[PDB]
Amino acid sequence: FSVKCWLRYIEFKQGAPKPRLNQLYERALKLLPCSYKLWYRYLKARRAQVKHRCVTDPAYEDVNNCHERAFVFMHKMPRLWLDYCQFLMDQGRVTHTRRTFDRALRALPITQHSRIWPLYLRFLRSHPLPETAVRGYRRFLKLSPESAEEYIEYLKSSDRLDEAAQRLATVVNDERFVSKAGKSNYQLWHELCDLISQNPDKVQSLNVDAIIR
Amino acid sequence: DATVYVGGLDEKVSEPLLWELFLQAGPVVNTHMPKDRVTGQHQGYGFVEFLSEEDADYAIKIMNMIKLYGKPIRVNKA
Amino acid sequence: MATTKRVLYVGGLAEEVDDKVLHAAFIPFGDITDIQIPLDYETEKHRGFAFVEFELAEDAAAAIDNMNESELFGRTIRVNLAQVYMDIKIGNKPAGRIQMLLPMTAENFRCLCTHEKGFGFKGSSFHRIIPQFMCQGGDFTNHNGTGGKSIYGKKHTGPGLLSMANSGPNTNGSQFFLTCDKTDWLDGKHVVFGEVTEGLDVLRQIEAQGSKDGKPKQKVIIADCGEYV
Repeated sequence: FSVKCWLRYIEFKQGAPKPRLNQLYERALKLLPCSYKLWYRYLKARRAQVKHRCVTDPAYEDVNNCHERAFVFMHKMPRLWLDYCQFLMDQGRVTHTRRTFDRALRALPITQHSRIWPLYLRFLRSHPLPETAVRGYRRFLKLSPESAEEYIEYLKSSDRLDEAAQRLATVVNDERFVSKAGKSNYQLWHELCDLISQNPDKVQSLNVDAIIR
Repeated sequence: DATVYVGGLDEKVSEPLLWELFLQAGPVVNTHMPKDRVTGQHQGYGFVEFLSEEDADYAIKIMNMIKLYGKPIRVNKA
Repeated sequence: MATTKRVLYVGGLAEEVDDKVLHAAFIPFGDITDIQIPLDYETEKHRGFAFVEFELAEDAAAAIDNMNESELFGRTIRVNLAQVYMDIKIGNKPAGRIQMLLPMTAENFRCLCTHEKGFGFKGSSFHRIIPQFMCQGGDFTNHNGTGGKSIYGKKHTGPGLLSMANSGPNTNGSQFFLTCDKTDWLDGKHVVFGEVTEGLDVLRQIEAQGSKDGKPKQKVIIADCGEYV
């Protein structure tokens, strides 16, 4: 009934992640999704007290309890997954980011986009592969005009002009989206990038007239 | 105020639907609604003498609420 | 740097397209939240474009990519990132809002705008309209001339002034007029009590329905009224 006895009794469990793991997981699963906010406070206190023990197990217990207490989906569940992705943003392994974005991918609200794209920007360091995979997969899936624009701006900062011209070309396809922007122009901007190619870089006097044309 | 001037009427109206019409508000003691002799038809403006003045001032307040032949009826003191 | 990616700009609209047409079917999140369009005071006719707001930013961006160069009303529209009142209806058409600035005379008119005493102007007409002179109303349940009632019982320098109609000295009720020119021959005979602050153009649309004998060419109705408070 009253989940207050489940929160206090879940906090009174001694030992490591056992009674609170199974007792708190089954207790929150057998109750209504109401006190689950206090279960997230107890997940932050338990994650702070267990932060001194290894890495994985506390994050998997707190993330598993927060995801299990959220039932299917919710508004705050991708926010908590984005918080665990923020604390796990500096790791050294791609498993925390893969499971992070995988857990934040359950629904599709405006949230978790700023978690996913800068994750591909940080992973894009030292290799083009995650920028091309996550950029090409992000711009060609779901729906957004601005997703390919931000991914094109992040791809233009690299040393390769391909992904930038590939995103500008994919947005230059129009077809079922002539004015994909209204006042925002993804064409004249790419033409300004061609003007950046017209800068004193290639002196062969060939690609200049081709870029102007 | 005992009398009122009434404009904007249609000749199918006569002294009778004025009688009946304004006594709906309060009794018209003396009715005057000209009959023009020359072409035998009414221009549609009226003069009304009441019992005393109170009748006619209430008449100023309420009175401009009569619409004769879909059209507007002027009532003012005199 | 800005977060104003909610208000979308729609162009190439038709003469029939309005805030309503865009709402039930606009570019981004137009029909939702709030909508802005070029509306007159008497004409009340939209041009061809407008601005629609979306509850969120993502929804707006998706509406542009789509509505962009879409087909509406057999046309190609463009989408991209961007005191009392009386509402007047002339014939079957909204004309716009007149706003007026307004002690006993002002309080009477204020209460007749709000209906707080149980009766007032809403749904009544301007029954006598004379071009270059005045528009008279306030015969709420009368539609004649000096008909109606005050909140207390039964009883001019230029255009856009409010003044009390009457049937002689000390006979103010609910009937009033809005001046359409300097009407100084009424000075000392009618009590001026307010002025139009917005919507002089809507008053000019009322005047356009006048005749020399005062008979309105089309019905002019106070569709709604109230106070800013």
